[PDB]
Amino acid sequence: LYEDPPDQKTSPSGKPATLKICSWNVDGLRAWIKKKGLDWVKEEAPDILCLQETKCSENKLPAELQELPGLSHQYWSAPSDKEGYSGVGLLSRQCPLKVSYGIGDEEHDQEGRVIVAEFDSFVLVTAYVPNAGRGLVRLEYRQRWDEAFRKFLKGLASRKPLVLCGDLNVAHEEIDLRNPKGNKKNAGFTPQERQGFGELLQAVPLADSFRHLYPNTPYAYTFWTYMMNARSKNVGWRLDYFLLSHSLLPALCDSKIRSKALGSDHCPITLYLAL
Ligand SMILES: [Mg+2]
Repeated sequence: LYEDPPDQKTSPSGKPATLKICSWNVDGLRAWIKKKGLDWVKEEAPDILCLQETKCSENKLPAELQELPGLSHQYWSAPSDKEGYSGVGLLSRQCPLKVSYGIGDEEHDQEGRVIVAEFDSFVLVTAYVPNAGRGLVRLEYRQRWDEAFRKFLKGLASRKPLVLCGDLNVAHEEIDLRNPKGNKKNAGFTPQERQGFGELLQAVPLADSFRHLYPNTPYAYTFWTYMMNARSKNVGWRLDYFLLSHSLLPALCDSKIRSKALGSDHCPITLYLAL
């Protein structure tokens, strides 16, 4: 149902891509490593790799990671005492000017969900947004997270062009999932989460890189439940995004969905910028 087109490696002005960013919700760093996740990273060779749902504390990291050639500057965030839950990682070829953790709000900074890495010409944010939960029991909290995260990113974008990547835990529009009808009362497709995502795009402001380039392309998903043969049937959701400041749109080469890369219940996404 979906074939990601070939990589467009030049900006519209003809400038070659100089920066390749890869984002991937790994569904547990060790589970991902066993399913050959690293091998794929080596073939992809990104300049920056953002990982979500590492489920790993910084003191219990797999030794195979620090070894990664060309991704030697590594930063991790996990819940302090809570093992096997949430966790994000940012691995970079080049050293960032500054790395920070969280969104500057105590209530929202306890689950190791955000890493901010400032570079010379942009700020990179990687996030694992909180799921609205089974039966939507964490939806009110999710709406408070949405508001604090929008405010935080608006503050960052005012200082430097912003690239936000990661698992944002929302399929924005009906085109973003296989079954919009059956999912309006489920986490990831509630009107509340959809509205929050629309407000993030308008308030920062940010542009959805994949949708900017491919506005009518259906069946392009980044997550399929491990249950009910969803990935073989392409019953998926586009939960993973690259969101860019409008000033970075002339640097945008391509925004890829690496549908065939195995290793997780999510597939990786890749961004090419001519910075
Ligand atoms: Mg998971």
